[PDB]
Amino acid sequence: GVHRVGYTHPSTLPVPCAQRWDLRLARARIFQEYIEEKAPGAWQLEDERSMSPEFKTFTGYPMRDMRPGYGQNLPDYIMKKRLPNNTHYELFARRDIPNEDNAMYGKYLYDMTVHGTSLPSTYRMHKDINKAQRNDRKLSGNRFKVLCSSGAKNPPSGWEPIPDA
Amino acid sequence: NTFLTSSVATPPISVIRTGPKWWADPERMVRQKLMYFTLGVDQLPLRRTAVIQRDLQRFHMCKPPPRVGDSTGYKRSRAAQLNTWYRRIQYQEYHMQHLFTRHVWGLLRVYPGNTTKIQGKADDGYVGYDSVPFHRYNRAPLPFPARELYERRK
Amino acid sequence: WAKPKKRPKVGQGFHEKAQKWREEYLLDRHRALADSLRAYVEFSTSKRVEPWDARFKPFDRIEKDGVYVLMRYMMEEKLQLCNYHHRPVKRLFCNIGLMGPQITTKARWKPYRFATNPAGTSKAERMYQRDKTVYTHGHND
Amino acid sequence: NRPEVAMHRNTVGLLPAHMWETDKKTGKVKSVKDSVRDYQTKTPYPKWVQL
Amino acid sequence: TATPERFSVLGTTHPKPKRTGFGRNNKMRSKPSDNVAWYDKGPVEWLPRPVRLTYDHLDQLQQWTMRATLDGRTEEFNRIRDLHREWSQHPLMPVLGDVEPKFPLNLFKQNHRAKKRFLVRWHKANTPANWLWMPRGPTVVTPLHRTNPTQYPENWKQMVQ
Amino acid sequence: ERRLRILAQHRVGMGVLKLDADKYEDQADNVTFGTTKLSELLADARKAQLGEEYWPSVELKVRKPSGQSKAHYSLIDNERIEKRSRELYEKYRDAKKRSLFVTPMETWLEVKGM
Amino acid sequence: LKIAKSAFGFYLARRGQRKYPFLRRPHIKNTHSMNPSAPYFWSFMTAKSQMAFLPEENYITGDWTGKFFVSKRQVYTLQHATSGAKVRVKSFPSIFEFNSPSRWNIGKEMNTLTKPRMDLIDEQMLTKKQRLDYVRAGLLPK
Amino acid sequence: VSTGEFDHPPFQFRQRHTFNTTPLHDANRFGGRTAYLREIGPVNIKKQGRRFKKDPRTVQFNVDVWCAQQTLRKRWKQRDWEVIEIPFRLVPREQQRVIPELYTDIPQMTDPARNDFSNIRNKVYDREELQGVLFPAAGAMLYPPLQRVDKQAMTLDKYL
Amino acid sequence: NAERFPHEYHTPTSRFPPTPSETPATQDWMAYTAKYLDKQFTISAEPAPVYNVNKLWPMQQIPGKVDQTPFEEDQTWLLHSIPVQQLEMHHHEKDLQDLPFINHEQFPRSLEWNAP
RNA sequence: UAUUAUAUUUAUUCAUAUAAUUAAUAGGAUAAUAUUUGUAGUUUUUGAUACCAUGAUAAGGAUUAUAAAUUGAAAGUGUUAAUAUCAUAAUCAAAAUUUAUUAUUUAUAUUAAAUAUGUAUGUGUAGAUAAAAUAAGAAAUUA
Ligand SMILES: [Mg+2]
Ligand SMILES: [Mg+2]
Repeated sequence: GVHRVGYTHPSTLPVPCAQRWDLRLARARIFQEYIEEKAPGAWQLEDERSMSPEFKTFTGYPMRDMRPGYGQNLPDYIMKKRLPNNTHYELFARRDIPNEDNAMYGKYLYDMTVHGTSLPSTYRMHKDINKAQRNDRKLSGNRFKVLCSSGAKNPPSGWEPIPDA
Repeated sequence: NTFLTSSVATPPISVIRTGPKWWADPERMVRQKLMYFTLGVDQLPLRRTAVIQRDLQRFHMCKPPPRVGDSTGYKRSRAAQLNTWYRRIQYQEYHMQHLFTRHVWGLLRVYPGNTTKIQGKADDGYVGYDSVPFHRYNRAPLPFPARELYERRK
Repeated sequence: WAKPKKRPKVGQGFHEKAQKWREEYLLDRHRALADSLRAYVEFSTSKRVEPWDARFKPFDRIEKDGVYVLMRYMMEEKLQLCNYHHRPVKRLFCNIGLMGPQITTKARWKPYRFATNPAGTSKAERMYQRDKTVYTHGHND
Repeated sequence: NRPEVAMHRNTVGLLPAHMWETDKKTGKVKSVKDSVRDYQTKTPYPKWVQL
Repeated sequence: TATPERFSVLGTTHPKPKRTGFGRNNKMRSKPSDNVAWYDKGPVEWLPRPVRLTYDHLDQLQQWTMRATLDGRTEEFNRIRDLHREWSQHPLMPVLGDVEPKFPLNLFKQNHRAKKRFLVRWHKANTPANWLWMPRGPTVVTPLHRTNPTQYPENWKQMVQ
Repeated sequence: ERRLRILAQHRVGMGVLKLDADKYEDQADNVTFGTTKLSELLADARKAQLGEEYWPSVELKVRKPSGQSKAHYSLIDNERIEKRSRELYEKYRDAKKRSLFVTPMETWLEVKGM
Repeated sequence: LKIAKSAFGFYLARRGQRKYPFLRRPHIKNTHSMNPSAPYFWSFMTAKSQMAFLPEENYITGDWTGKFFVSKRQVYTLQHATSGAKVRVKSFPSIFEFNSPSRWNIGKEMNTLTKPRMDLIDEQMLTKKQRLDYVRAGLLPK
Repeated sequence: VSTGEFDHPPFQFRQRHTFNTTPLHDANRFGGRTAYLREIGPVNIKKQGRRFKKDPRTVQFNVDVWCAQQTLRKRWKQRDWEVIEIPFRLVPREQQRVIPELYTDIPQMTDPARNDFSNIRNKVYDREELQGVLFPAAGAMLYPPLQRVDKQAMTLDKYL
Repeated sequence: NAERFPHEYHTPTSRFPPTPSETPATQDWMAYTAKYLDKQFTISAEPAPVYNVNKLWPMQQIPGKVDQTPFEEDQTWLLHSIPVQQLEMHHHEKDLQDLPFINHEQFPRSLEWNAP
């Protein structure tokens, strides 16, 4: 039925008694509770699937609310929502990275403490060793590529590269 | 009748081959029987069918009896003859069901599914509100609103 | 997994062609929009065929009895105000309450596309004779 | 109004017929007049906005 | 704005062709098909369209049957009795060598349409008016059933001595 | 106790009041928080000792009137209604000389035209 | 991929015609974004509420030198028409300009004013094979 | 222990109207609600459709909302009563206790000592026995008192 | 003019099904009868318990707010303006574990683990 | 020849990718005292790149059978380890269909939250094709 919800103030009753709505406002002050003013009275729908022992999927709690339009957009959804801080997302952010040991310590630090020195990555070492091997037979299939070119283009006052044949 | 739309007809033998799943599903067979009984007519073919099929179901997990080879082929032909008998006993039933159902629908002022005959009322198939604007098999144009088989009072 | 072939270059003067084509596709779309709004509103405003399927009850009954009596004397004005559009018609029948639970349960209504025909529609072919130049989603006459 | 609820409440008064050009025989919109040149409004921004 | 007289590049493009046909890959013609009913053979169209008898219909049936009994209308009961008597007779045991034809192997591959197309076209040709293994006619002696209206219980007053 | 139960709803079970304090990152702060909510909830429940006005109401499911009561609905204003229905019968007898079908709206029902 | 239309042609596999979960396809290609509806005009591919504010992209947020094109989720405003300033949008091949201003655009996003897939096709961006396949589908004349 | 359908059928090859089979979004399922889910016709995949209408999870969610409505609806048609909030004094002896809120304790028996074991939750009171309490202002009783059957009286069923 | 178009301006606090405007005598048959049908009817309303009657229950509502009760009639549900789920669907807690198939788990605790 | 059956049922309009810089360590309240608050030495190298640059896991039924028992296989399907000697092409949104390798909703009621598909009614209708003996229900033409 379409009716006006109504409230009888206890001073007006022929016995004073504590009205359930009044109690509800108490409960809302204590655990601070948003009272949705536009909540339609007609829409009480339990989630049948999870709340009835008749379905194999029965958790005892209302897993989803059955409201078709409801979306991450709405201020109401935003107000009760778990922020991503310190969830698994953070755990992924930190522990899943390309070389897993760089999660535990600075490579240079480790290398310098354990070995006497910084060590190149395995890949780099491969390219290094290969250059040494193939520079020993053929020469001049090569190129000279640096980060900063000035050191080669104007070399120091000394520096007379040994002629090759 | 709630199911009104154009439909696809299946040959009787494939309908019967569904066995327990549809043709002999107990639930369905019982309300056929109800229709006949209510009209005050014995349901013999239904009972023959139910007998045959009941037994089909009972032995449905067994292997067939061992075959000895014969030049005669009398065994093979006798098995076949029995089989087509049973097939025909059931054709007769399948026919009865479609028959009486259409007739009863004629008495109840029911409109059949699209393109369906009801002997006294719609001789050519009855149609209204098809996806296609003409009668499918006549190739004649359909009137709006849907054609009425029965006089108005209820 | 083969190495992807390189895509050929774009075209010469195709940037102009694409600009012009989209430009006047949009200009055209303005009139297509204007016209389809005109159509949509013309449809909302104009009358429709009766939404209920007369082949079932309580509608089959002779037009001088039952539901038709209920309509001629109590509901007529309202049924005409809403132009027999099937949604408000069905709602009015719910609110008249003198039928009550039946509207959805026992009564049958015509399917969507048939119920949308203009009042006066004689042959079924009409569904297909409405204008296709206009973007109303079948809400146009 | 969209078709879901109030569609039958649409009025012919909503159409801006003066904005377009119609064909007499069909009853259809052939062309649209230009909107911008002659367009006068006292409210480019809402009334309460002073920049 | 101001819809132009000419459209340079708009209608310029090649028009999409109308489809020539229907169904799968738009290549199917409009012709008579196996699914087509025949209304010229017997009371049931053939092949029969699907039919769903509901408990709803059974209740309407009961009420019709009752209302008919109380108005002393014996006629539709008699048409129904007739129909039933005609088509419910016991079908005769087939002669050896008589079987329904199967579809020949080594004609099409096993997943081919032809298979079903054969079955349908066979059962379409044997209409229940062509079933000769069920004995219907005036010639038929019917031991299980009553012959005419005069033998049914609502005639009982004439059966009295 | 009744007031305590109604105030903390699903936070009571098997006659044990249970508050789960999650608000702050550190457990210390949650015992502070939890303890506070507890005393604040006790403070409000304890109002039932100030007088009856604070004793929470009982919710009874009270049936609609019975069949027996509803039977009298058809006798409400019996005299007036019979006396009136004779006049209405006159109105009907007269109206039925003019027109084939007499609606209640020509007799006792009012429908405002404009 | 078969043909590389961008860099990603090298990195990505098609995986045949593969199914993705509902409304998550890796690449957002809105072919439908201009899809005419008179009755749904204000609800389709627009803001779910008319009380929402216009997006970020209708505003100059910081100290700018200038932009090349404005974003396509920008909504067309009476000033877009009236001011007579360049309004560009990034479409393909290059850029679409709103040159001929109309009030009929107002209140919709430029997503909706720019046809993503044109009925116009360049024959010069097509291989002879691809042109054949476009003639089969009855698009290109030949 | 309902026999009704609570699950939307899985998408497959197109179902057609047959003996033993009906279309998926046929008007006879879910009380004709399937209207909301239906894309009519030979749908041209490339150009047309509404994606949510073929999606299993979305579709099933919608159906579940509809089922929930059905149950809610029938549970409310099942009520003949209102909840009235009556002060502790004036209430019958059985409610003078403490009554744990719903799902808080074990489902509770009204009066084990008086041989009544039933949910206090679902006990319903007659508007006529609470008359003095609910309408004190009225003077003369508004509802006439219930008439009750003598179970010691010799009546037709006692064979006299 | 916004109130003239009921389905057009939906703020994102608004909820379905919409509530119809109230009507004066509607709350029970006696009141209705008194006001509309038979106007000399002596009992203007059916006896009103002096204590509060909670018509939506168990749901508490704000007093003084015009409201609706869950519908008993199937038609009332079916023909109202309640929408169907259309986009992807969201849950304020469960969104953090993405989909049902990506079921994100920070720690491998037993699903039956019980907080002390 | 004994250790036992393919000729049944249901299907077939199948499309989707973009806006260049990968090179190292560094600790803080409730500690017996470090401004180490603020830790400052350009520049000699060249492959995984848009590019030749070996390895490795897929799919694909054809005769070890019933009892206390699984109807999925190794012969290799982009991403992985010794051949270098053209080039920064990589998603953080809102984007451009030609690609063999894909089960879509078909007529009582039909767009509310991330933006979400306007198109093909045509006698269930060519050719050609797909799937299954496993909690289901099918039975007789081996090498
Ligand atoms: Mg390999
Ligand atoms: Mg980068």
